[PDB]
Amino acid sequence: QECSLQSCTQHQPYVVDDPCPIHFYSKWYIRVGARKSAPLIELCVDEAGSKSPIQYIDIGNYTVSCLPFTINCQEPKLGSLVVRCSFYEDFLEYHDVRVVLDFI
Amino acid sequence: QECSLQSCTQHQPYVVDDPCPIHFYSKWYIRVGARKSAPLIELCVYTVSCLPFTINCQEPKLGSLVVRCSFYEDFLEYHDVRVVLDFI
Ligand code: NA
Ligand code: NA
Ligand code: NA
Ligand code: NA
Repeated sequence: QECSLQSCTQHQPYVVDDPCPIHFYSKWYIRVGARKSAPLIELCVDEAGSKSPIQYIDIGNYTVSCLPFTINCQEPKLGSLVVRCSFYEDFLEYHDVRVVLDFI
Repeated sequence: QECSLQSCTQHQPYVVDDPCPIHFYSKWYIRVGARKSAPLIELCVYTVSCLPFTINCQEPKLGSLVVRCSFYEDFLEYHDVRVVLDFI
């Protein structure tokens, strides 16, 4: 279980520091209620060869961009922010990192 | 800046894993709010037991569990670790 502690100014945009190896793959999620037996919601979806923030689940004014992943600095009300890291597009083997924010 | 991710069943007792290096002293706090500079309320001096430190598995409503780690007993040179809970 790994944990990335980052700092930003609450309610201003923040480009999240990618805790995954940068030349490989990552996918950003919210884990509902930070409960591992609850759903894992992808924050970004592919539309036209590009990633854009999900629109079919309402998580408010949280995700600003998916290129690169940028949030409005806040803890998401819905749950925890989790990134899944993988060397491979198939994502069959991976590890997760939870990202937590101190407000500056 | 460091956080420790741990897992427990929400609202049931959890013996917290030491987030400090072996041999280091540890003191436990609830942080008042969400800023790094915020004052801390020391525990033991939500809490199920103080030996070993055992909590009711939950995020405190005031703020995060923080552990202060210090090699020397005088706690002059220290580092704090925020404990973050995933719920099972
Ligand atoms: Na990285
Ligand atoms: Na969180
Ligand atoms: Na997969
Ligand atoms: Na630290």
